[PDB]
Amino acid sequence: MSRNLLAIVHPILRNLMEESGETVNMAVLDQSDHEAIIIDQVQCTHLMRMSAPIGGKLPMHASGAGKAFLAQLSEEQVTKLLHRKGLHAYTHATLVSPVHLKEDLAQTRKRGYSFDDEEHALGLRCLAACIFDEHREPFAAISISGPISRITDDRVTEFGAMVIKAAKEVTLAYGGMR
Amino acid sequence: GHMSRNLLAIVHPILRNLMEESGETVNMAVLDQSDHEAIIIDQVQCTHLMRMSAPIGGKLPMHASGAGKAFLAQLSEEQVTKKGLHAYTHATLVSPVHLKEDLAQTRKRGYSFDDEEHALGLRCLAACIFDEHREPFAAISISGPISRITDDRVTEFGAMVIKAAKEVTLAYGGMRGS
Repeated sequence: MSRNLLAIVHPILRNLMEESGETVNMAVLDQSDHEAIIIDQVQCTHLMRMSAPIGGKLPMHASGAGKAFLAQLSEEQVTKLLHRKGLHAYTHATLVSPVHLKEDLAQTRKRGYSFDDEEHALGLRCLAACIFDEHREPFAAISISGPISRITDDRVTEFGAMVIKAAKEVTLAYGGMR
Repeated sequence: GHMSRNLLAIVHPILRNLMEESGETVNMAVLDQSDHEAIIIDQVQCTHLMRMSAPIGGKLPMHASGAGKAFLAQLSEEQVTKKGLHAYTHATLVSPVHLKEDLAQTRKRGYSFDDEEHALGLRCLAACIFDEHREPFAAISISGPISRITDDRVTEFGAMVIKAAKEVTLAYGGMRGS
């Protein structure tokens, strides 16, 4: 993430907010703890909504942005990170088993989006996809984050499609200007 | 009754203490006497990712919010009986029989209760604040997701907002015109 890049990304976020009806975030990876740090955001206008602050951190194993990044790493890499960092249980849905988490990451790669299903906070869902540089390194993720009351089970795939398309547009934007 | 920044400053700790105890966003709204609306004039947000975050200057509908119905409950049955009510949700009380019965109950329990009548997944509990002439001018509400404001919590939350509104009433009486 750059600055004239940040400037192109921003209207992509605004349009995604409008299209999804939910708050949208972009985050970069903390290489120390593998938390995702929120560096930009466009909130929706719903009274009830996701409103984490800029510079706020989303958990490695338990957020959309966290798991989107984690999904890009190898089996061993993730085995080592889990061995180090542990799997704090935020909620009763948090994936605190390595086999369960690893399965979820495999599925994340297969479908093109991560899905936080009240793993970070009760009532909270997020869908996220990474943004890639010329080395296929994930250098950013976009997430759509909102209440289970609106991000309903029948909408998850549709929401996943929307975040895929958004993350794609930024990857292409970076490709074009770099 | 008249709220100034100075008075908001004086009562702020009560709102902050209420956000802390309830873990939810606390709002203070005033009744516009000309246009019969409830206008948010202060707020202490909770730190949850997912929370209620209406803007300052935001309006909460009369028939369909905690603050609104807390104001309506202060009126005589004739005053309420005396034009089409918007349905925000399937739960919005648009039938005058139903509305009046809810206001009846509000007066008996000491607090209003918006149960997804304004927005799906949003609950609020509120009670009025009174000036030196015992006239209702403001209301304090606790507002948050049905995920956290669960059925086992509604009465307890009601009690918290009665006690808070009373403390605002007391503080106002002593600091009137500040």
